[PDB]
Amino acid sequence: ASLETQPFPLFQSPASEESELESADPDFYKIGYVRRVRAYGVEFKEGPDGFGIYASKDIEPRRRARVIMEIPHELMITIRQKHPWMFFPDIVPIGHPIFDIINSTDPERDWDLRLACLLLFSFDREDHFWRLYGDFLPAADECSSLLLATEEDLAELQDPQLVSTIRQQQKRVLEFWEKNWHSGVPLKIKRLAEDAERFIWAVSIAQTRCISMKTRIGALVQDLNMMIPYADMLNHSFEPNCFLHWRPKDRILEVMSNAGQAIKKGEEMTINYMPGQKNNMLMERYGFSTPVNPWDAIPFSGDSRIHLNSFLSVFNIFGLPEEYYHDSESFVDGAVIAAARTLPTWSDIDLPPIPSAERKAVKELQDECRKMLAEYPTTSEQDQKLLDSLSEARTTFATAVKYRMHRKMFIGKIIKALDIYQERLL
Amino acid sequence: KVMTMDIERLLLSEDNRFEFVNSVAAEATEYVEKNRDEYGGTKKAIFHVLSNRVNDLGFDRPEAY
Amino acid sequence: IDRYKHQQLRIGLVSPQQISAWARYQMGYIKLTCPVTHVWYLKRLPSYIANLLDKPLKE
Amino acid sequence: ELGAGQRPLPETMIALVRLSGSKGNAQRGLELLAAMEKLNYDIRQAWLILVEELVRTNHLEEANKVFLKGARGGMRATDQLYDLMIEEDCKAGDHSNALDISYEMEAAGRFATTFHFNCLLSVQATCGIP
Ligand SMILES: C[S@@+](CC[C@H](N)C(=O)[O-])C[C@H]1O[C@@H](n2cnc3c(N)ncnc32)[C@H](O)[C@@H]1O
Repeated sequence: ASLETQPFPLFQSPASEESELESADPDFYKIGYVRRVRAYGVEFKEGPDGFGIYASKDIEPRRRARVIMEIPHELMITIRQKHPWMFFPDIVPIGHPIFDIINSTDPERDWDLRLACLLLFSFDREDHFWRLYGDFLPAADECSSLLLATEEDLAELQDPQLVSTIRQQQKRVLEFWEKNWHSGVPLKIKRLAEDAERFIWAVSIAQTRCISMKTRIGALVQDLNMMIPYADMLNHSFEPNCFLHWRPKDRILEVMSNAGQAIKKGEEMTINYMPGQKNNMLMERYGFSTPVNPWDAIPFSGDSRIHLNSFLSVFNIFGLPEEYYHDSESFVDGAVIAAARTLPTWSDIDLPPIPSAERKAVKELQDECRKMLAEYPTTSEQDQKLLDSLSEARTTFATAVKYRMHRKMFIGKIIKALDIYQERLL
Repeated sequence: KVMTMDIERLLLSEDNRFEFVNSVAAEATEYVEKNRDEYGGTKKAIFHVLSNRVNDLGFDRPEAY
Repeated sequence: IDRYKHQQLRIGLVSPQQISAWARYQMGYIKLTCPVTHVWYLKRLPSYIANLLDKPLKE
Repeated sequence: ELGAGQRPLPETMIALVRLSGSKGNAQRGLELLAAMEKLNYDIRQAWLILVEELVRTNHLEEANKVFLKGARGGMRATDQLYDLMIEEDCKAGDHSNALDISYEMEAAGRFATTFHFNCLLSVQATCGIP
């Protein structure tokens, strides 16, 4: 099947308007399998939240990490992270205007614009794999990245600093398009993005799908920002069961299931896109948020403080602050780990917590959290209602609602955590 | 028959052929130290190491194929 | 990082003390009645003993 | 509390291990750290504390014993603890342990920097065999 055009992801799943994980169109895997992609024990599934990787079999634990996917380098797109721009699939002919445009980007501010230029050129380069793959990228109406939002959404975002950063991103992108897609460019550039919408879409995809790694291309150890057509279908998790790895002999990106972890049929195969970034950073770049984000922060200014070590032990949290994890030993999750990283806290070599003054601090910080919730016009479950029923699934608007809801739900978990901490301190 | 493709796969996996073969020799001698079953007939410790490692790669090969 | 395997060989002339210390299984020695020059150092040119003493080899 | 009670909360074990490492008593340290296995608690932080307190208590020889037996057990020390322990060993001239710890550090994926090799060389220069 090394030909054909227009394979597509059946839009039966994005029909949630009246009110879940059907298989992706078999051609979506076939176009890879014909090109030496291999998926081992995993299946592409198509929810209304788009694609995901799910284990199609129970996978036994293994001593080394076990391969679950292999993607060959020929199907990837790459830009060098550092100034001397080179392309290792080398799609772009020498002296093509694309190189002049891509050079006119800031070396470190505009890597997304560079990747967007490559993505568009790879839609124009016939019989490049992304000529076929672009149909499976989310269109401009279904991409979650807030670069496609407008003030109608950002008013619902209710986060003026993040609204300002999104506005700056959009301004930067549109200014770059206006500067470099003016009427004087060759047709072999004007046809890449004849309107601003095509470019802002391409940038939003480049942002939401950019992996970055240190890699070895033969002898050259180098830093790449790259797009991998089946590792970018992995969904985020801060407790990932998989990680990406590079083989340089045959230039394969493996997706590896973690060593010593068993996984179950129908489990989502996920990766840790960027470790240690607050939810507002995931909204800034990727365009999503998660309530269990274990690095989120709260603008506390209280002199009330809680005994950190007792907060850990009451929730059986273990490890150093960079390491905090929870074990089998049940509401404790990434949001409680975020709480331990975020609450105004004190610690001492062995000194025990004052059982009274810690309850006083609990009450004070709980009323602080309550006034923080009171700074929003609505509760969490009102946004839950506004998501269990919704007018038109406007993806940017629903993403802003998910953001706000997640934050409130978080602060709620903070309240519940302090309550259960006091009760369980007995 | 097929086992050498697994060898090549593992040779392709490891970043140094000599370091890979050193690690196989180490694994075999620690196997024959941590277990003292004779394990020396129709199946051999080297093939066992290769089998277990390709099973870590996820591939359905039995012990000594 | 390197396992720093260090080993070295030394060749050297042996003292008469070591000759007495000799006493693939065993070694022995002869008590020479007179000193005797090592042919590798007198004869085999350039004469090393002559190079020390600054005497012509004929001497 | 064990004989007529219930499993201790982690700070109990951590505090008693710290009292060991700050007093000496390193055998009691290892005995209790091994007893922590039966609680399924995270041994990493307790072992780090035991090593750090032993180093601070100048109990360097048994600190080296507990550290090497932990590293051979596959635990990774915090980077500050590798750097401090290597430096203090090399100040003590204990290259016999400094080099071994450096191999375990490399095996833990903390690549030895110019600081660590400077520390090793500071002792190697003493041997008279250049
Ligand atoms: C690397 S891209 C994957 C593309 C996505 N599978 C699609 O259907 O286009 C990550 C995207 O998946 C979604 N996503 C990421 N992390 C998620 C999470 N933790 N939960 C739900 N959706 C998530 C967001 O829409 C985000 O833009």
